[PDB]
Amino acid sequence: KDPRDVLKRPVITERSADLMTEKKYTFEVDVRANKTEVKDAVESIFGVKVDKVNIMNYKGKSKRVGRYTGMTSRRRKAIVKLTADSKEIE
Amino acid sequence: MKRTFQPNNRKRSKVHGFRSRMSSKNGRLVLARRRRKGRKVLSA
Amino acid sequence: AIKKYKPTSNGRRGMTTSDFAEITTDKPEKSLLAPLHKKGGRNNQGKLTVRHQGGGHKRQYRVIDFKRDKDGIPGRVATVEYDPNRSANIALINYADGEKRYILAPKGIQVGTEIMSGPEADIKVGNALPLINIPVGTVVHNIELKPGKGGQLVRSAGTSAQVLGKEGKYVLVRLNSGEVRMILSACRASIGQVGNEQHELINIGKAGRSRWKGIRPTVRGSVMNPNDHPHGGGEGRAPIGRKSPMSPWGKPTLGFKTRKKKNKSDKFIVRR
RNA sequence: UGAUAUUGAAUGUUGGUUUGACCUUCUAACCCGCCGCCCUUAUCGGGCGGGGAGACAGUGUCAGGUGGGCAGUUUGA
RNA sequence: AUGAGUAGCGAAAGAGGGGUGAGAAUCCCCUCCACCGAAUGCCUAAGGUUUCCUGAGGAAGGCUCGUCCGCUCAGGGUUAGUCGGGACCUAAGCCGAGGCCGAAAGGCGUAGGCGAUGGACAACAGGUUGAUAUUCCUGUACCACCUCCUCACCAUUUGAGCAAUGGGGGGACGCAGGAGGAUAGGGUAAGCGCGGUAUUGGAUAUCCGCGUCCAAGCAGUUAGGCUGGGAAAUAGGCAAAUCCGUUUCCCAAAGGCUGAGCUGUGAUGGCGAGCGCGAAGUUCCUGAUUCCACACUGCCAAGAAAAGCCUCUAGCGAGGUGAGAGGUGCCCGUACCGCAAACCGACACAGGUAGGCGAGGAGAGAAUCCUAAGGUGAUCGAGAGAACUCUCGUUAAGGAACUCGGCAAAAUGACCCCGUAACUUCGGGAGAAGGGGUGCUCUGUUAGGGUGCAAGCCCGAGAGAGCCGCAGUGAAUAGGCCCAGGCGACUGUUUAGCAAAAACACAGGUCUCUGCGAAGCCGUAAGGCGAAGUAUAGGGGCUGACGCCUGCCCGGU
RNA sequence: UCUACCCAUGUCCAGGGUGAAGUUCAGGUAACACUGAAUGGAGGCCCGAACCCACGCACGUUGAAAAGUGCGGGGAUGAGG
Repeated sequence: KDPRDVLKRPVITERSADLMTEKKYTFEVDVRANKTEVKDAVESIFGVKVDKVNIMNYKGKSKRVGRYTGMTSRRRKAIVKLTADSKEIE
Repeated sequence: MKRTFQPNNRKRSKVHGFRSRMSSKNGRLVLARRRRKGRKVLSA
Repeated sequence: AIKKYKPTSNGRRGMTTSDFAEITTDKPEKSLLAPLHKKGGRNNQGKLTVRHQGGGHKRQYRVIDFKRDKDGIPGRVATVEYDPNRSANIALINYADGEKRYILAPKGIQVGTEIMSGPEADIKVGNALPLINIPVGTVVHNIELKPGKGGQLVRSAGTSAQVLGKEGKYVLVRLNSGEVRMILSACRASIGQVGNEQHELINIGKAGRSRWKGIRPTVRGSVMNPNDHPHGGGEGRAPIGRKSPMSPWGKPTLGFKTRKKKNKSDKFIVRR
């Protein structure tokens, strides 16, 4: 297992902008992972400490394309709160 | 008026559900019938 | 003894109860309680097998020493108590070893009275003995058919059984049914008419009270339909309409002796 | 309800040819929703020990009776 | 296609001005008006499953239109050690190793385990965005666990300390009634603060409007509630015992368990009328359906289990105990609707949908009328005001002649006083019937009561005088009554969707069966209900309170 | 998942009235019995909202509705919902 496999990608919204102003970043993650895994993942990757983590998981939006009405994939997004006396990220 | 169908997913899944159908012989036979036809939703 | 309520209302009209004067307390021993759950006449199979049952006040079982296996241990009565599970009352007694038990409640018994259950014991009330050591001309209850099994007999309220004689290994006994029987002699029994003595002398007064006792209504067969009962049917209120009164299951009721003919206890019994 | 197999050991009894039948008795069969111990922290069962009943009962096969409890059917033109 | 541009367009107040836009009764904003207000309001389940928010669009759906949305497109949005649920407990029931039965299939069932609707369990009060929030932010806390560490104490084999999957305690319980205590809440009654003193005649104060708070936790305290204690000995508590239990002695109030709430802190903050800033922020009265609390009393129909917790030893026991500091604390759900246009009813359906909160005046009251907080103006309209239909309101004189029938409608209706029959099971009948009075002002803040230290607030019988009206429970709501009879004693139950009854049931009576492996019943049987009962019980049949009675036939079945 | 019955656990029933048993007091009795007040608080008790049920009518009867609505109605601390 690897942290690189844990994390999936970030979330770029005005919300995420507002939050990275306040030092707490966000991500989206494989659905099975947990809070401690992602915490250590960040610490191991970016070399940065953590104050806390707050985690979520959304369902799959139904959609429509012609007759076809499948469902979007699920998502497990995770907000992490860096400490002060901690680095930022690109 | 009150009507027949008062939904409770628990009751649905505990009567018409997969564990239940697999519990009994006759419930297995359903799944057999309910496959070789080709039903996508073979049970609750 | 009993109370006779005044007729403030047509339901309360005619009602009688017990005074519960013999009672001493209002709370049992947790150590001896045990749970129950009603059954509604249903069985393991879920099917209903007996009618007229279900839906009463809940209860909590009072464990009983119907055996009196303890011997050579003088006990002392402590209390008399109500048991919803039976017509009679019970008596909490305490032995010198610190053990506590419930027993049935004879009449004329009081708190502080002492008890012994072993064969050498005395034949006064409350004590228990084998029929051998018991003499002729005694009033007895919680009689047991087999040693060690406990009483499967006169236990109910106001009841009593008389002793008549012996044949060595067996013993003649009269029973509250009026019936004579041979009983194995080593089998124990307890002395004295059972206490309450007036349970039969009650006007329940209304229907709700029987419902509280857990009795469901009883539908007569002459109003059912013929699919349901033989007596059922008939335009207008009608008589039986056949050779005998009959059960829902097609058997007669009046006089038709139901006991098995090839039964074995016929040897031990005498009359009825 | 009876015959028979499980279902044997005796003491007598009466029959015709030893024999079977009948009454009593016993126990080891069988049975126990009786007790104690172990399996086992178990109200199942199952092994031991006792105890109780006992060649009965129960069960299987056969037979008779009863049997609208139940079923299939008829009840003319 | 016809029917036919016909019926219908699904309860309920809208009007106007502005704006948008190609285009407006129908969309947005404003102002008025109107409806709900024990509900059409706030929370929240089940269920739905993106309907939520924002911005575009108006082909379809919307019973019309549509610039609009619970429609279409894009995007975004749901943050938990403490909430609810799992890593905790068990009921009913279910599964069920082995096992017991059984043509097979399978059924039953022990040990064991699942299983909430219950038990136990650590966090609240303020802000916060367009959408989340006792989850985020700010403050202050708490629970469990861990030691790289600091401190204090104790002890290493009588060796301090730990706590059994065992024992014991406790958890652990009904129904009703009623006093008490406290609190939410309410009143604005004072007092305080802010603002205004107006144009219709009048009013500087004797006036108007608005607001007049703050937890969890920590320390202390308490209304009160329960509970008798201490010392020895032990036929029991499957092995043991300092714990239980039992007995005997010495004391008789103390002790303990609790305890709603209250005081200080928390609070050198927050909130707050009102204008990113910010005043006063107390007292009095009333007062629960809520808490103390099933606490007390009474009653009988006699009122879950288990685990958490405490304790006992057994056992483990060479390092432990306690406090502090530092640190760790997972998974699921969290949007939104939730008497509704998202749920169940095929519909944006006059229906149904568990539970918590639930204001004010009058008021006994959650009734009822009008209003708050707050929410709605309801998915076709305007315009004439006819027959006819429906729902309503009035009616001359008469007054049930209508009629199968006083069906329907009308009438009565609240409170107080007087008075109240035949009959009776002596309880009732009975709110019988029948009569009479209710408004406002002054005596009067009354006689008096509650509170209060008092002042001061609440309640307010009665009479006297007087004033008005057709009319004084002036509106809404809240019995029509009587005489007699049949049937059934009664309260109850029933043909969901034609029939509510004289039918069923009922308590009571009677007959019969059944000696406990009962009997009966289910099942092929095992296994079960009966019953963890035992003839004063259980089953079956008939009859039906109560009172007086229940006659003759046993030939037939 | 409707509905009948049952099991287990929970929960709801505004307000008002009647006034039992018992207890005490007084009269009364040899004692009682009995009588009058106070307390007390029962009841398949009363009136009546929520809630539940459906008798009477009307309307609807190609409905707002595949069993309803409106006006009244019955029960409403017990066989309760």
